Amino acid sequence: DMSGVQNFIYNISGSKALKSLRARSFYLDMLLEYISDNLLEKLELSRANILYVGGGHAYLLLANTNKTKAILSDFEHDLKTWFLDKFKIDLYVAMAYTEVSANDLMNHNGHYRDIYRRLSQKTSAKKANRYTAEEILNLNHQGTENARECRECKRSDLLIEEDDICEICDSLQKVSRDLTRENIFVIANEGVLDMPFGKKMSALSYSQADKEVQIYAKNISEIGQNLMTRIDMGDYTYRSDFHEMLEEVEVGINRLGVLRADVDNLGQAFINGIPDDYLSISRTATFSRAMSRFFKNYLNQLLAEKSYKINVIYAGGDDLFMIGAWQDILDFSIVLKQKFADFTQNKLSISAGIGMFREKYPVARMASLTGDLEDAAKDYTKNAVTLFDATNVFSWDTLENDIFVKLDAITKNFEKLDETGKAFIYRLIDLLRGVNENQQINIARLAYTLSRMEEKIGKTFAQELYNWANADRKTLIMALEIYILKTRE
Amino acid sequence: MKIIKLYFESPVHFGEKRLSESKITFSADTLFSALMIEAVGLGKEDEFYQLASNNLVKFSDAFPFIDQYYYIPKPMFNLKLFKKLLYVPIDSLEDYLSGGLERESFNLGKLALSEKVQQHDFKDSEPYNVGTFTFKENTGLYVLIEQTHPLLEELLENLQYSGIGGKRNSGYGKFKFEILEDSDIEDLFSAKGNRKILLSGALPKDAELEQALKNASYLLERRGGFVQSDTYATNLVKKQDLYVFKSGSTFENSFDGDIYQVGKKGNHPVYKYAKSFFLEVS
Amino acid sequence: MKLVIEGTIVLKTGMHIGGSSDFSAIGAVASPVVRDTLTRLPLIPGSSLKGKMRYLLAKELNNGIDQDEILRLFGSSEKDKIRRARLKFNDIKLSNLAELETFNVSSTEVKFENTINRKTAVANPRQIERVIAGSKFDFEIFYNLDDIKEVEKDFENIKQGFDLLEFDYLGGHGTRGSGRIAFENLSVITAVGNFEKINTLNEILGA
Amino acid sequence: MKLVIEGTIVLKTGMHIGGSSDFSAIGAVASPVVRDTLTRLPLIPGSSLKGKMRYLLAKELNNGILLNEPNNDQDEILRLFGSSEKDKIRRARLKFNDIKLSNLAELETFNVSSTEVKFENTINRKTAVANPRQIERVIAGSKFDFEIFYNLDDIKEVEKDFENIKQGFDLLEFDYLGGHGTRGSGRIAFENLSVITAVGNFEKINTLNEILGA
Amino acid sequence: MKLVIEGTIVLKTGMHIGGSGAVASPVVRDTLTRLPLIPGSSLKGKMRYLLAKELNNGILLNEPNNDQDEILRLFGSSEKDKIRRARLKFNDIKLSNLAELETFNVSSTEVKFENTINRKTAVANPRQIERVIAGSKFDFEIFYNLDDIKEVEKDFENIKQGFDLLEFDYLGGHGTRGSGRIAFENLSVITAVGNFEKINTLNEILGA
Repeated sequence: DMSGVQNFIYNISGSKALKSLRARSFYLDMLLEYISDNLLEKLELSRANILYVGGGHAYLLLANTNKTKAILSDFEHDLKTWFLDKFKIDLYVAMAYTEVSANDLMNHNGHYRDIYRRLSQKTSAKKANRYTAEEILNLNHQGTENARECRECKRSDLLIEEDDICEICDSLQKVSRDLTRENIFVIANEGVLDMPFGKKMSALSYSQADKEVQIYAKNISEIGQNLMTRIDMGDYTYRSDFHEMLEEVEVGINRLGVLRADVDNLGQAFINGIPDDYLSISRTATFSRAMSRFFKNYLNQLLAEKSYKINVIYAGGDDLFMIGAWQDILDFSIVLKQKFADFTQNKLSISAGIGMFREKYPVARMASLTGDLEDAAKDYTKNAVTLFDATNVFSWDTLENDIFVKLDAITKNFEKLDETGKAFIYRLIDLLRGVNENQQINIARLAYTLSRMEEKIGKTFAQELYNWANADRKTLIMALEIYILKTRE
Repeated sequence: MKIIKLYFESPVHFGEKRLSESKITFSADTLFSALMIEAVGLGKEDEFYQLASNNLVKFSDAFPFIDQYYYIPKPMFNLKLFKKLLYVPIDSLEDYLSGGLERESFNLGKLALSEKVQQHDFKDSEPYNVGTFTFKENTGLYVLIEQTHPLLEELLENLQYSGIGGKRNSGYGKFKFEILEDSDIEDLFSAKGNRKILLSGALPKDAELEQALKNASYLLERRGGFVQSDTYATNLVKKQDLYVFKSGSTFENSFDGDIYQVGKKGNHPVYKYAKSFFLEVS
Repeated sequence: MKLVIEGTIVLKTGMHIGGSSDFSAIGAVASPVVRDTLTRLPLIPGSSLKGKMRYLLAKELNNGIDQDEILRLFGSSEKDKIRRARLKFNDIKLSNLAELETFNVSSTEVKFENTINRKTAVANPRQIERVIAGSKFDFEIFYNLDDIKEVEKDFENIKQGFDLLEFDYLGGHGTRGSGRIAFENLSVITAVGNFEKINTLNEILGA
Repeated sequence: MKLVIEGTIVLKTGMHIGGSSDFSAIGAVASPVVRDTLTRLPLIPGSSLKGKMRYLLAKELNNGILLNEPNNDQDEILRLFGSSEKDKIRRARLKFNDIKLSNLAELETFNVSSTEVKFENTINRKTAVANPRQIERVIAGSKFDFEIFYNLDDIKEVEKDFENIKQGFDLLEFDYLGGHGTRGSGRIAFENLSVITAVGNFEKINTLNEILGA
Repeated sequence: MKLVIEGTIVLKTGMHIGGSGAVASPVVRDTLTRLPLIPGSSLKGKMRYLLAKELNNGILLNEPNNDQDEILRLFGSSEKDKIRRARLKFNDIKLSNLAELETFNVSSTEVKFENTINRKTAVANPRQIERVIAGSKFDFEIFYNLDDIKEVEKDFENIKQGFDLLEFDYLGGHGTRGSGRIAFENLSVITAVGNFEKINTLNEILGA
């Protein structure tokens, strides 16, 4: 159970911190992959003993022997020491285990929920008492005084002598420069990205992989002879540089759009979503594999189908984070909800939050307040989307049906075009917001105003627009807002 | 035991590693450093450190308050059987612990971001951005003290017209303070209990750390930064990183911390208040 | 040994300081002004007032050659020169909004400007939010008194910065109309520490 | 050290600057002038006056045409009105202020409003019918007391700069200020043109005040 | 370089410009001094109509943006590409000779009474028309800015053509029914700042 993963990915202080988010998310995911695979190597177990290696956590089934517990204690101590010696408090892996039996696995006497209940209890107990006394003493003993600090990750240890930059953070910069749509990843003694246990990772492609080594590929070419392990993540990037892809779009405002979503109640549907009479270890395995398979593989293929201007930072049910052109974020959110509902047969709900920002907005504040619009959507954990602000909370069906037929109608009949007709559009938007400040003298003014503004657009007003503008609908002002945001310089 | 309610008249900035990011409240390190700077302004830092080291003044981290309701961080209890909850009121802790008990929403204000530039005459100007936090109209922060001293009040009044937090000379941080001795909070603090909740960013000394970590649910917090003075080392320099427990932590054994020295290679010492402040519950 | 200088910034012409990107209302094609985030009322940042006073004071001084008057009044952090600033500026919010509600008028306006191309004789309009003229901003700036032998020269420089700013603008498109201010009710009261010559500062700033 | 040039823009004919289609139900009058939002006075913006002086001065230093970008003006125009290039960026020596109507008392003395409405046709040569249009204008004879801040940073250029400033005012004497000026309106004239110093007396202020008051 | 063309508009008959107390159909006046006024829009529009109709093959039916190059360069344009700045610059013209009119002990304007005798009724339904009186004079000046040395001769020929075209037509109001007849006199051209080389030829092709 890796802790502080969002704090590792989004809390980076760089001016060019947007180019390293995929590198940091990749680093954490493949870090957990290699840690689990290394433990399975130490226990002489196959990779079939991974039930789920996911975003931030892994689950292993392994034998209840004293030799196994000895290897587990040594592995936990070495992993803890390596994580302290690189990421002081900012990253922690909690290795907790419980004793389960075969009648307990088979749900013969109940207790199959109790496996993961005991495991979550022991993992939270390990997270509560994170360190020992000696580790805290060595943390406080290594503090020095120095007049230097990294630009991005802002630590003063492991700085390079030639430039004020943390070594691991610079290695993330290098691998961000060397991450493509086809790069496989190789872990060996020499490499770019520092890893346990005395190994480093290069992210090299492709003929340099003729090299002792473990090779991690997103997609495998040949199964048998080529002999590498297939590890998938939601690594869709459109252009891997935000200024150029923001300069590519030309119709709307030049703002960056952030989508943060999660499935509603992973934990509840994961421990007590299945009925008790159908519980099995294989059914938990196939549910976890189905959800991860959807998010990673299917989200990559839907994004590559219609080439959206979207960079994916994190993919998974528990947390999702994509960023790109805000028009393509708004276009892909509805099709993400639709295809998730097609995958899960409407048995699971997804709550999203959109946010629009400049490119030079701070990335940590960006992710943090996109997450606070996320929890504003989760207040309403239902079908809910917050469109760029915490007060503009909709549902998915309202957004889909009402907002898109309203936007299509507005883009149809508002494309006359006219020059002062746009001034009329902003005028009516501002006074609809003025009566949205809840004064009915303003709606008396608007009753006077409709008599002024029948003839400005012509006769296309009094078929659908007047029925939407009956009593200051929030749907109409949001559709007009996204229309005038989609139509600028 | 007394209170120091801080009613703010301005946006604050209480950054953690940033200028662009801020938190809703500050800690005992920052208030001790601010009072020490106001003591060296009026030449009483030898008296103030001798008061603070001998436990004549003992103040917690600053904590939120909305209308007649004093808040503390959600204590990390290691109970067996509200993840978005972060602050539970201090009086409601007994019936928060006795069952799964949400009565009213917690709203203090909201964060902001100021957009500023560094203007140049014959060059393109440099944008930068300061993350702030504006309190609501009848909210603020409070600090718990006991056995108050006239030096503490003099230093607080001097800090009142100087600023708390970061970017204080550039528009932020002004407040007013009031003592307002309460009866319910002091009766809540005088009562003993089997389990004690930490309330300041403390770190036990090296001969009591093992005793402190017995049945403990803690969270370490890196508390460092740059030295703010003029007479230290004739250039900007980062103090020693000190990892203290976070203020919401909860312990079985008691301890008293220390005012650790994080600056040694300079003309004057630099101190870090990691003394312990506890609240007993059952 | 810690002083308070109180006053009011009235606006002879409108003012366009700053801009929020908080999605408050960025739909309207008009560059917005900085406002308080919980009242949404117009705001003069303390950094803007501080920086424009520093700019005009460091340009009126330092001619033909910054000097230690500017650094001791506004703070500095160089490789060898580090000084604490003596002035503590605060963010200034709108004062006479009840007086602005007697006239049934908003706290802020919008100003239209074209740009006539000389080649093609065509205008593209643009809009600017301005806080209107007749707005008043009650400010207080805190001075701490490290040395009595420099306080009178410091206050002479502060009044020099104030009337130098009264012959310039405060942020935004000031060459093309806006930004003009006028400082009034400038007075000094000591906050903590009784200062024996306070009336001389009250007359060198209140003149 | 900074100089102030104060004068008066008197309207020889009507003048129509500016307009926002106000949300109040004013009735059956359209196209209002830009007004001061608090004191309800009609206003001459400093942006309009600055742009028209810059165009007429850049046009006057001519032989040939004026067709360029404002940043690629003549170097005297760039040193008077400012330029913003990537490297050759010059601070503007002039600071304009928004000018509001001064002699409201004198317009009230003759018992007449501060702004009026002029009705105006456009007869289409096919149909020969007229469509009347209300254009709100400011009454001629209204006076607008302006002040422009001149910051002086080179003594060896101030005489040429004030020569160019007086030439720009003279070029506005034979052109219009804002609005439908070719159809009659907009004609202005500059009166009481004088220069004073903000703080600290300029030694050679007499030649500026005599080539500005010529 | 800029030129000023100055003259006088003397009213041979009555005139009545404009409209919109307790009386019917007032004239458009000065708003401060209450002087009767020729709007420069009206003089420019009537001059543009007559000059565009004479600088054409007889009649004029199209929009003012679609005129000849001489007319469009003399009076301005508004196209998406072919936008031109006007060389003429007309002004509102107030009544000059209140001294001459006040000498004759007559008001500057007077009220004209006239009926509409319906044919099947033979009854009067009278109406009042305010008219500024005949013999009134209107000193004008139009600012001509010089952009082409090789076109000022043709521009001034067209300006004199517009002047003596307006001498044989009326100026605003009920013109065919008696009102509006003007005549131009004291026509001259002067230079604004810095003398033009060929000013004598303009004074003799405009002083004829």
